[PDB]
Order: sequence, then structure tokens, then C-alpha cells
Amino acid sequence: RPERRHTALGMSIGGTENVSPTYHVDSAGTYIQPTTFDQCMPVKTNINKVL
Amino acid sequence: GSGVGISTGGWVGGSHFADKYVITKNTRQFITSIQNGHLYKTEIINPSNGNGKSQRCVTTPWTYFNFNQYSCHFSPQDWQRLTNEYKRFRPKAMLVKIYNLQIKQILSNGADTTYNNDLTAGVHIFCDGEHAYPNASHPWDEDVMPDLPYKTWKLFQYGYIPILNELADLDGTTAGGTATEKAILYQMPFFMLENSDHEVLRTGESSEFTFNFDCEWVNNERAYIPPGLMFNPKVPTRRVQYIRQNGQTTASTSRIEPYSKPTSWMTGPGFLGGQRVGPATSDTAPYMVCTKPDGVYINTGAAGYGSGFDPPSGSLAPTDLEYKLQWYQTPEDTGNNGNIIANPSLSMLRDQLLYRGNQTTYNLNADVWMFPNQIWDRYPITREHPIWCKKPRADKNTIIDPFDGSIAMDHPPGTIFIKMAKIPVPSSTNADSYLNIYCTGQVSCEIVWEVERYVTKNWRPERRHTALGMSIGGTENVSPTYHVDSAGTYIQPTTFDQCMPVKTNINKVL
Amino acid sequence: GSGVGISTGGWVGGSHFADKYVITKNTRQFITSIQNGHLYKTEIINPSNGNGKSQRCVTTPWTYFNFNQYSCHFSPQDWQRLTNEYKRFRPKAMLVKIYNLQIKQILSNGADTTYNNDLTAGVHIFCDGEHAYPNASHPWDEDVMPDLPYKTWKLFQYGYIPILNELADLDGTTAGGTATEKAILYQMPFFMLENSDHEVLRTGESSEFTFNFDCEWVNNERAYIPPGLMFNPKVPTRRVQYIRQNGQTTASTSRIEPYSKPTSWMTGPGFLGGQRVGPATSDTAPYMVCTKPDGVYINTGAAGYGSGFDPPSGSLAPTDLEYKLQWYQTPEDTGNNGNIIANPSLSMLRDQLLYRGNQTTYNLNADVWMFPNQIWDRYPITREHPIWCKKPRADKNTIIDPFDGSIAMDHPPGTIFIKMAKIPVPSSTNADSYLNIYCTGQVSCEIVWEVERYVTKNWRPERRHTALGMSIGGTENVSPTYHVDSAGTYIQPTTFDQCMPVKTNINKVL
Amino acid sequence: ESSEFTFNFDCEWVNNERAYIPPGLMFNPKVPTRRVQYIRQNGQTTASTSRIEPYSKPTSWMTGPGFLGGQRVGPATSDTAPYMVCTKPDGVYINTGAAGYGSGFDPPSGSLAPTDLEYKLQWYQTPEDTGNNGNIIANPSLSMLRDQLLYRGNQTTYNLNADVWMFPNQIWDRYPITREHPIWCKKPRADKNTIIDPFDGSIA
Amino acid sequence: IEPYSKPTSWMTGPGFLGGQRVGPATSDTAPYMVCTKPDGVYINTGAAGYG
Amino acid sequence: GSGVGISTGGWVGGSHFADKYVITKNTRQFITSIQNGHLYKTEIINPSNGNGKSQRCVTTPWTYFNFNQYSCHFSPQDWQRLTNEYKRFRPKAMLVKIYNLQ
Repeated sequence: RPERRHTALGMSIGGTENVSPTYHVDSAGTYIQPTTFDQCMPVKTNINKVL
Repeated sequence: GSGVGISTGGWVGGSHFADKYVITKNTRQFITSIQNGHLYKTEIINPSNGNGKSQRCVTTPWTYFNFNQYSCHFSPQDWQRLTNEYKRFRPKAMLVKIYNLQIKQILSNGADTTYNNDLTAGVHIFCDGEHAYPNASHPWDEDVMPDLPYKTWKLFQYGYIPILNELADLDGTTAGGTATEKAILYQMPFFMLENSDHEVLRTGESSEFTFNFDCEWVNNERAYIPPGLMFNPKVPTRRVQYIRQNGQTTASTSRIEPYSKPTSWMTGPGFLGGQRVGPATSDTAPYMVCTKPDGVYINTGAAGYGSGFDPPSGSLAPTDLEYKLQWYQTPEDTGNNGNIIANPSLSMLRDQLLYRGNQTTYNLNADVWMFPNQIWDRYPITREHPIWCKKPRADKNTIIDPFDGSIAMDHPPGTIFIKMAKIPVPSSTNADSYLNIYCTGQVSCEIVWEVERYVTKNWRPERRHTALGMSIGGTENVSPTYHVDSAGTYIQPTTFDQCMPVKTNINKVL
Repeated sequence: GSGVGISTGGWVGGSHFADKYVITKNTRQFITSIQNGHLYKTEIINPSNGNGKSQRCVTTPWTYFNFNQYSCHFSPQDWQRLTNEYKRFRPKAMLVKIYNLQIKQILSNGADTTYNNDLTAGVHIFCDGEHAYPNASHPWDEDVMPDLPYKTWKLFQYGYIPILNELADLDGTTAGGTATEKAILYQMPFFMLENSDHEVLRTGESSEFTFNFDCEWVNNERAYIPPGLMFNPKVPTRRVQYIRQNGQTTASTSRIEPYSKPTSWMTGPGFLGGQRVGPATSDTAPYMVCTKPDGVYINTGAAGYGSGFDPPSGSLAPTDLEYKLQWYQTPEDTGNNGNIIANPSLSMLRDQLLYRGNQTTYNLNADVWMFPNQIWDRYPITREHPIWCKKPRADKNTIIDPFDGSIAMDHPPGTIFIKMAKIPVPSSTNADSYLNIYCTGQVSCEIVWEVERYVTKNWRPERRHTALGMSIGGTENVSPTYHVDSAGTYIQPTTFDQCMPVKTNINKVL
Repeated sequence: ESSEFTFNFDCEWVNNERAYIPPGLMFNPKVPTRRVQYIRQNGQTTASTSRIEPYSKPTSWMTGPGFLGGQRVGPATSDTAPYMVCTKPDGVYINTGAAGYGSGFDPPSGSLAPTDLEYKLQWYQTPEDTGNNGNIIANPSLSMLRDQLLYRGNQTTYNLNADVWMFPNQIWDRYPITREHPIWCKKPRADKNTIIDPFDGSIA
Repeated sequence: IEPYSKPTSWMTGPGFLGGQRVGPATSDTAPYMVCTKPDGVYINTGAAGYG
Repeated sequence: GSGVGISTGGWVGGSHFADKYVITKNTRQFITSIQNGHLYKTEIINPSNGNGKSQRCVTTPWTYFNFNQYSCHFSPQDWQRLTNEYKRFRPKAMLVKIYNLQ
């Protein structure tokens, strides 16, 4: 079966004009920070393991 | 050694991923039975509600292996990893084996049927690699190898259309047909697979077939911008735009704005102009490709002397649901359930449109033909698509880009034909009497897939196919997609993204 | 040669004792039949009286060989001699062979069933040595090879728990489950043994599998004293004991008595603090090891999102019968008959306890965690114990000492999976119809056991396992233990010492 | 001028994998077990001896270590942690509380499932972040070697064991690190140590 | 978290401060007894003397 | 050659993915200034609201490079691909260069 992967579709949109997606620069040049823990792309998530 | 009690092969399965290649291995248990009672027959299908559409069909005492789909060669895990980790892939080499054959005699004593093997019985196997015979397979057929390795594969009867019927049907005022229609029957080819040399196997034997692909790549990449956005907005352009006098607006000459530069790159081809024509039992397509020699008599409409061209749309954005690629996921699906409607891949070389200004507004150009400087991506195929199609032998052709996404080749993988060897029975009445038998066996397909890994200078994360895009269904509604149910039912992908299309994940700098 | 009338093996049996090794040889006649009608299925077992405990189970069309017990590889004679003559032993190399296969067709004509062989039928055999699939075997299962070489071995269906159910069960106020539970289903793995390459055999064929153990020893020795008694009573100690003022008793400073010296060696770990929680149909253990991610919805108690940890007690002396290892000797045993309750081995590295002084008396410490300087012996296994268990793949772990006594390994002996090759049947109704078949065959297991003989300067005789410790039972009550009855019933060991545990006979100087 | 420096790591792997089941689910539900469960008399319920159910087999594998028992102690300007690791030689004079002769141990929780927000790893994404904005709270990785819990039966129900020490046969995954984590930490030079598994996820 | 208190990854070493010695001095007086008590033995004494 | 008008290095950046290894390359422009006026000092931080918590701190006329985080060595693209395509990873060899000093 397919497994979980980290996707840009898990990113969120923010900024001064609220048009800037995560990990992208803003109009002011501000770098949009990850809002949530999954946007930081943790390990031990995607790849299944048989014990 | 070799004999009845020695197996001629073993189960092969799984995948092997490398940098430059992927090897998929699939084995199935297949079953074949007698077809047409060992006869060749030519039938006319002429549905009363088919709105005058008809076919001539030569049905053969033969069945055939169809390997053409992606889902049969890739698990959903393997397909995910393929489309997530690679920018492009193509088939390299195919190897198929038919082995572990069992021919049973079918004994009907009553409502109870018994099965015991005829050890001296045999089975015909013919691979046509030169395409000397009408091609068995066609894209999007349900004859293809199953997705689940443990499901039995039932071979389909081989048949072919000898002629276009309405041209051959000998209808009209004159008796016996016109002179042109009769001339089209007087040459109607007739093909027998028995005309070729081929193999007859017993249980202790086996056969194998190799095929080498030489193909164009299937590109998994997406355009994040259209070709028209490839300029720099901050630098001015030298170009001048003259706008003619419109009504009370004076004609003006000015420098084109820096944020709109002119583009050299046209919308790809496509037809948004046609519409399907009911009823559903006829051939319903926005466009018919017809052949109508002079002197034939046609008492029907365009459907029935021609074939429907579907999807009509090219890289053009479908303006209606009729123009979208759509298929049922299982053979038992009907109506609005089980169907998967294609949705945009959000690639900017897809979903193109062309507008012409009337000097007031822009109006959509529905039918976009081939025009110089057109740039488009080929269809975003999914794990359920035909891999290839048969390209017609012809003098001339334009750019070959089947809109369903299948890869047209002069020679695709040859079709392996299989039938039960006839076992005649003595008849005092000179009746045609044969012994009722069937063959089950194991067929394996190993394909080597040439692959290429992507390299990107993109800073930001990119889309990938995730199991979190799956949906939950079943009898108890606890079963996630691509998983088995309590009844053993395999949960089918509900939506187009669950089929994991290409040209989605991996960004591409134009 | 090779064929249907030539046997592919022979019966191997018995043992060979040497100084540094023991070779045990065991052959069994096994039977396997079709499972799940050749389907993979995912069932939810959710007993009404199970007190909210549930499992997801993927059941497979597969059966598997389980060699893990000591009694299947050792006769009671050989086990006696092993534990009497050797200080330690471990598995060295395993060799298993599946051969002399017979696939019969099952014919039901009525209440009468007939059996005749399909010579071209075949059988799938897959050994998983990389543990790429969920492990089939688990300690203390009844699927294991029989003790009596002449008894038939019936293989058990292979199935695995895909997910923890209460985490996946989509229960709660919100419809369709929470976001976390759905995410846990959206990835629920699904495994098919058909995804691997494996072997298909007919009657004239055979397969064999080798496995090399690298293991810790099973130590057969007993401590005649605890580690705290290792001093000399006659020599004084330099150590001072200060006793604080208690009530009207004055604080004192004095030399510790020569007959109590301080010890550096702590009680081994264990839990005496927990208690089982009924009813018997739920998971009843003094301790639950649970997983409870945040965002799941749990409508049950600790049982059903967790697994019972049993035996809770470590080397600690069980304070109640709940803490003692206990098993039924045959699958038909119920209640208080046929059960064997573990009793002390009278080794002084077992049955440990920890008390803390409150300065009046000493009170038992029920839960003893890992603490430095702990010394204990591993459980005194018997002829009926699992030999090994599967160690989970994980980043971190503490000292691996399964309290049942089984040896946890990263890779145990691989599980050999076997199923009947499907023999599809023609169906006009497109029903799924297969031919009813089963396989019987002979499976042999040769294990080489590395052993070590004891050396002792003890003057006095030591305990040994004696047939005089056996008991007499049967239908006529004349049959001694490990002997057959008049009906052919094999007299089972009634008590734990008749199972001949280790860490009993051979004394050990600490 | 210029300078350059080389360093060779010899390290344990950072494992990116998830357990889809806990170690306790590794059995087969359909095959029976030989194991017997004896349940002592509880109130008016009679003591029973029975074969353990096939769908619950006993597990050999304990919950990993962790502390759910402690609580942070304000105010925020002091050292606020559920646990203080302190050094207090004899003869020193201490006019303060445990904080200030000791260091806060955070995250207190091990692979144990955090029972409160205090136990979760949390950080601000930029140096200018304050309060409830810019902070990232760790959430479960949905790995079954993480978010472990330990209950003991009182023979009526099961009650949570808050503080799980090292115990034999414990199986757990190390913390699910993200793109923002320390890669390594300095391991103290010392005679003795237990298993080294920094709960933040950094490699000592 | 304040810069002068950072979180530590390093726990206190093991030990027992909880026990207390039990008189009189002529017995075995320690805060803790490590005992062995197989089932079936008869113990007429306290923890000291089987441990 | 070498001198004031010759650069001692160049900008290195990006990543290289292979089967058995990944190479991450990162260059930064750094700035350092004088610290403590070239003195070593021992300060006692003893906040009034710190609830009795205090530290001794020896502050030095020195600054230091800290490379320890994952985000500094991996772009979010590279980190995604790392965690999607690989079961495990560890650091192998580090090489740092200080150059183009002004």
C-alpha cells in the first residue's frame, strides 16, 4: 500500500499580504516560517517498518 | 528433470529500485477455456438502440495475454515511489513466461462438475511480434492482468474487426449492394492464427518471450509557470504595441508593459468545440473520424461509418465534464459509482486555453489546431493507464501524442495468444465433437524500467503523493484505499489523485 | 532419477550427543489445505465480552511451519541428558527440508469424500529470512511442530495485525473518526507473500532451508547461594554501621557483624505490584504496555489500546499465582486440568526480593526497576518453552531478557510459508471457483546444538532429573509420564519439574 | 589568508522509519496460545484459570522510560521543569529551592505519550517570537514505538504509571527529530552512564 | 526559557535515599535487603536473615 | 597568487544526492566584533525574579561558529527528499573553511 510522505500541500500560507506559502520569502523579504510541527518534516513518519 | 511431476517455473514477484533502472516482477495464475467451440466466426453486432452503429467481428478460438496497464506492473507502493523519486521513466525490456501448465478435462455428470487432468493434452501458444495479425489489445481494455497478484487472470477471447460494416453492409436501392460496397467485401481479409508456426505445450513444458522497448520517456515533472511567464518583469522591453482606434478610443502607440511581455509560445492543440451525441448505446464522442469512399451507400449518421475521437481535448483545459478522461475502476462499476474523473495536474503545460481579441474582450478559441511554436505536456498518466498503444502503419502522420496518455509505438510488445488444443471425439453422426478441457497456469512478467532521478535547485518543498490523500471505504467503512476489506474486497481509489498521476510532484524549470 | 514415482527424501530422526555439540533430527508428516478460499481478508475481532478489546487481523491464504519449542526438537530422553550432562547450550545451525509432497484433489460426492492426487498440481513455499513481512510465529503458540514424530502436523493459517484497532477504529463524536485516527488508517500497511519471489513445487520436487544461529547461551546452572553470601563469616569487616536514633533507642556506631557483610549486588528487576484485571475474555495482565498518540479517540480502558505484559515478575519471587508462568500441555486442556504452574528452580539467582527498612521493620518493594549492580539468572526454561522470539526493530532498548525465557533475536529462524497453488475453475457466471486440493508432505528439521560440559570441584552429589520424578496417569492409570496409553494417548507431564527445567541440576560457584 | 577544518563523524544512525504496530501486536490472532491466565478472586467474582485469549497474547516488551509525574514550577523567570537534576555536596549552604542548585530536565517525557502540553517539545521559530505566536509544539509522529504508556492493574481497572524507569525488555524509538533540531550534543565525560538517548533527539 | 537556565539532557545517577537501617546492631542493619525466598520455604524470621 | 586583492575562496552551496551518501554545502557571510573590550570577566547573573536561581559566567573576548542544527545544512527541499527517500542517515565528514576575511 502507499505510505505517508512529506508534501508541500501540508504547508500553510502566511505573510504581510497572506499570499506567501511556507518556506518562501514575503514582500518585505520576510521568510515564512513553518507554523506547525509537521511542516518541519519530522522523521519516523513516512517510511513504515516491519518490527 | 522434466515431466508431469516437475514444475517448470516458480513464483516471481516484487520490485527492485536502483538509480538508473527499476525491475518489476509479477506472476499470475491464469485460466483459459475453449472459445467458439474451436471455430472462427464472423458476427455482425447491430444493436437496435445503437442508432445505426454496427461492427463486423471475426471471433477466434483464441485468448490472449494483455499486459498493458501500469497498475498491473506496479504496486501502489512502487508506483508512489516511482512518481515521487523519479523525473522520468520508460520501459526497457519485458520478459514473460508461461509455465506450470495444467490442462484439466471438464466432466459434467449432472449439476455436479468434476475436474481431472489430461496429461497428454496440450495448449497452443503464439506470440505475434511482427504484428502480422490484427492487434488483440486496445488501450483501456479490461482484459489486462490483475493488480492483485493473488487474483486469477481470466483470458479474453481474441477477435478483430475485419471491415468497416456500413461500408460492407450491402444496403441500398440496388440489390446485393453497390459496386463499391461489394468491392470492399470482395477484399475483406481473414486471419487465422493457425497460419503461423507456433508452440504446443503439455504440462511439463513452458515457454518464454522477450521484448525490447525503444521508447520515448514518460516525463514526471510539472511546469510551475506557463511558457509565457518566462520573462523578467523588472526589465523593460523594446517592443511596441500599436492599438488601432476602437470606437471613441484613439489609436495609440506605446511601449509594452514590463509585466506583460509578448510570448512566442502558442497553446497546444485541442478541440473544445465538439459535443457528445446520444444515446449512450451508440458511439458518443465530440468528434467522429470517418471513412466514406465514394460509391458506398450510407443509411446511417456519422456514427457507424466512423470512430469516436475521445478525449477530444488536448492540453486544453476541459470546459465540460464530457471532455475529461474518465474510467470505471472495476468491471462491475456502473453509473456514478466507481468512476474516476480526471482532474487537473496543476502543471502549467496542461489546461491551456487560447483567446482571440475582438478588440473589446477576449473570446475562447474552442478548436486549436497544430500551429507553430506550440508547447505542451503530454497527459498526466496515473497508475491506471494503458502503457502503450499500437500505432497504425501509414505513410504520413503528425506528431504522435495520444490524448489518453498511452505511448503509441510501431511495434508494441507482441500479443501472446493461447488456446486449448482441440481434442476431437469420435462421432458416428459426423458431428463436430471435441473434448471439454481448460488450461490453468502461471504467467510471469518481468519488466526492466529505465528511470532518471530528478535534481532541483528549488529551495522550497514540493508536492509528493501521500497515503494521507487516500480515502476510507469498505463494507464496515474501516478499510483504507488499496487495502483489502473484511469480505476480501480490494478498496479501489475513489479519486484521480489517489491514482497518483505524474506531472504533479516534481517541479521543472522551463 | 526424478518424477512422480521417486521419493525426494527420507525419514530423518534421532539425536547425536558429543562433547561440544548435539544434533537433533526430527521429521514430521504435515498437512495443509486452502485458507480463506485463496483470499486476503482484514477482519475485526471485537468480542462483546472482551471488555472493549479488539484486534485488526489480516488473514492470508497461507500456512506456515513453526519450529519454535524445545520439546519438538528433543525427546524427553534427550532433554534429560541435555540438562543433566551440560552446563550450557545454544542453537548452532538449523536445516529444514520439505519433501515427499502429495497434492490430492478433494472430491465431495455426498457425505462420502474421496481423495485422488493431481500430479500437475503445485504448492507455494516461501521462507522469509529477512523478516520483510510481519512475523508469523509468536512464543507459546500451539502451531508448533508436534512432540511425537508419528503425529501429523497441521499447519496454521498465517495472519498478522496490521494496526492497533482502537487507534484506527474511527470512533468518536466527529463522523468518520478524528484526524489522527484517519491518518493512522491512511497508512496501514498491507502485506502479500505473493509480492516476494518464491518456489512452486510439484510432487517430484523438494525444497530445503538453512539457518545459522548466532545466539547467547542457555545456561544450565544453579546458584547455591545468593550473591550476598559470597563473604567469609569468620573474618571481621572494617565497615561501620551507624544507626540513627529510633524512638527511645540511642543512635549507635558499631562495626558491622562478621556474619552480615554489606553486599554490592541488588535484586534483579521485576514487578510484583500489578494485578490482573478480569474478565478472562479481555486482556488480563498486571501491566499494560499501551500506545496512545495524541488526537486519537479512546472509548475503552487500557486494555485494547495496549498489550498485557506477562509474566510481570522478573527474577523476583512470585508473591501470587497470577505472577507465575503457566500453560496448558495440550490444546484440549481447559480449567484446572492439564495446566502446569511454574515452581521455583531453587536457584539463588532466582526468586529474589527487595525490602527497604522503615527503621522498624523491612517492607517489600513490589516494583524493582533496573538499578546498577543487579545480578540475576534468566528464567529456568523447560522442555516446553519457546526457544526464541522476534526482537522488535527499534532505535533503543534496555537489556533483553524476556521473562518467559525465550531468546529474543534480531533475526530468528525465518518462517517458512506454504500454501496450495490455486487451481481456478471455469465459471460461466464469473464466480471465483477453484479446485479443492490439499498437500501432505514430510518436513524434517535438523538442528546442531552447541553444548558445553560442566566441571565442578563440588565434593557432594548434585540434583539430576530422574524418571522417578515422573507421575502415573492414563485411562487405566497404569501409564507413566511421557508414555503412550491404551488409547494411544500420550501421557503429559503433570508438574513443572517433570518438564525438566534448567538451572536446577548443576551447581555453580559465583 | 584563510583556514579550514576537517572533522570525521563516527555516529549512530538517525533512523527514519515508523512502527505501524506496537511490539505487543507482533503475534498472530488466529493461532491459539498455550499460556494460562489465573485471575485471583476479586470480590464476589470467583478465581478462574483459563487459556489466554488468542487476540490478546502476553507481550515480552515493556514501555520505554519516561517521567509523566513531574510538573513545571513557576515563575517563568526561574528554571521551570518537571524535574531538577541537582548537586548538593555536604557542607554547602543553600538558601534557595531546588532550582538554582540544579538544572531542569526537559522534556521529562520519554517515548511516553505526553499527558500535558508541558511535556511536549516546543520552540520558537525565530529569535523575535514571543508568547503564543511563532512557537511550534511537537505533535505525535504516529509511530508505534513512540507515545507509549504503562498501566498497572489494581484488579478492578488499569491506572497509569507516571514514572517509567529503565526496566528490562524495553523497546522504543528515539525522538522524531525535524529539520529544526540540534544534530548533536556534547556528552559529559564520566565514569558511568546509562543508555544515551537525549529526549530532545540530539545525538550525544 | 531563560538563557541562564537551559534544559538539560542528563539525569541524576541512580541511588536509594529512601531506606533506613533497622536495628539492633547485632542483626543485619541496612536500608535495603536483597533477599531470596523460593516458594515452599518456611520463614519464621524477618527480611534480615533470608537476605 | 596571494595578497589583499586575491580572494582566498569562493561560494560553495547546494546538495548532492546519491544512494549511499548526501553532500550538503553551505556558505555564509559572517560578522564578528570585539567582545568584552578584549577582557575576560566573571559575572554573576542573579535575577531578582529568578526565584533564587543564579549562574556564574566567565565571558570571553571570543565568538564562535555553531553549525549544530539540521535546518542550516539542508534546504527544505533537501530535507524533504532526505526524509522521503531514506530510511536512515548520519553525518560522515564535515569540512569548514573560513576565508575571504575583511
